[PDB]
Amino acid sequence: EANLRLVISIAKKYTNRGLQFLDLIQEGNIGLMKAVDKFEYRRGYKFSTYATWWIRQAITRSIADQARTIRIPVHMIETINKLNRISRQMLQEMGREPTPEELAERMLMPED
Amino acid sequence: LEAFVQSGNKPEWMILTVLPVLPPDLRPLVPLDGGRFATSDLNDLYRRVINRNNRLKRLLDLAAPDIIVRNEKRMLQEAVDALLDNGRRGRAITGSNKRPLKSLA
Amino acid sequence: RKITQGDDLAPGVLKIVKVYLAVKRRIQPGDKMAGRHGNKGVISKINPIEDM
Repeated sequence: EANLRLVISIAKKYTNRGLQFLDLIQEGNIGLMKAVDKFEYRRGYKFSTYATWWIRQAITRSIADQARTIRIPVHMIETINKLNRISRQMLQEMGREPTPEELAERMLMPED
Repeated sequence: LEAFVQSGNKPEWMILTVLPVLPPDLRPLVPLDGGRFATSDLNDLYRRVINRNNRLKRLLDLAAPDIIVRNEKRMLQEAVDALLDNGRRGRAITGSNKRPLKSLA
Repeated sequence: RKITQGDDLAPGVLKIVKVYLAVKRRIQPGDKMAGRHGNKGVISKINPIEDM
């Protein structure tokens, strides 16, 4: 209850058309349960930082592989999104259309 | 009430506790050759309902703050009634090409 | 190398192929004709030069 607002200010970032303007807040409100259970204030650190790690990634996963058509081990989910993040160079440095042939040097790896 | 007596109806059926689910072949779930899937509308509306209801369950299963339960009840009814007749509940459920999703109605 | 150019075809497609057709859609009945002054209608028989 004391943290229900911090769940909005983190979650609402990700609700940006992502799947809906709403639902990620309520999944953050369940990530907050694991956070409240493992709240090691006995290290010294603050619940702001706790939320910035754990509750943020509960908010991320709430529509990463949850609510999709498809779901995989998570390294192989967000790696598809590493490529979309890298494409921000491609679309302006090769800079007319995207080319997997450029992505091969930007990943140092074979396409297949 | 006279029509209920003469036909076999019961008033509990106004306020249900179970959503029946549209058989997949009426919303025909299959893959496509282009590595894409038949994920359309009468499938995705049930994803949103399943997710909201699976939160409402977990919140009761853990006995959470009743705020989060009250909001998820309201969000569940919103998603059930939009799955039934999308738009009519003064709002519609949509996807990235702006459009509403096709309802059961 | 605008011909030997390639393009990605999205994940799910390695290659695409085309053919183009010069369709010689001849004079026939049921096809439609007109003149400039708003006369518009179907070709309703082909008549021998003397059937006229």
